[PDB]
Amino acid sequence: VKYYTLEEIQKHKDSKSTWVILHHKVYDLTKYLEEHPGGEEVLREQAGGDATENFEDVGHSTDARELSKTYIIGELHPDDRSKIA
Ligand code: HEM
Repeated sequence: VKYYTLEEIQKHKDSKSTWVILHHKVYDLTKYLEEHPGGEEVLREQAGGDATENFEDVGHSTDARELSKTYIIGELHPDDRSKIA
């Protein structure tokens, strides 16, 4: 797997590179950023951030499962990820 620093998602909080920490796994939905039927902001607004709950809360359908996976590159340092815990 590919472990990215929390610094990434951050700098990657723009359209160019839209990342979102999902279940200890960043989702490069850059291409599917404006394609998102829900909203392009809901993603960006909290892209680099953590939209895990904001992603699971909405309850993504299988259709997403395929995409999400397809739009997977790797996870972010889970060391700084558990900064809350
Ligand atoms: C890997 C990237 C993502 C994919 C492939 C994806 C895919 C989808 C798909 C197919 C829908 C179907 C309907 C549903 O799930 O209820 C959806 C809905 C939704 N997604 Fe995502 N999603 C992604 C990331 C996100 C993120 C990061 C957020 C939040 C920040 C988000 C928020 C939502 C919301 C709120 C809905 C339904 C809202 C509505 O249609 O008004 N999604 N997503």
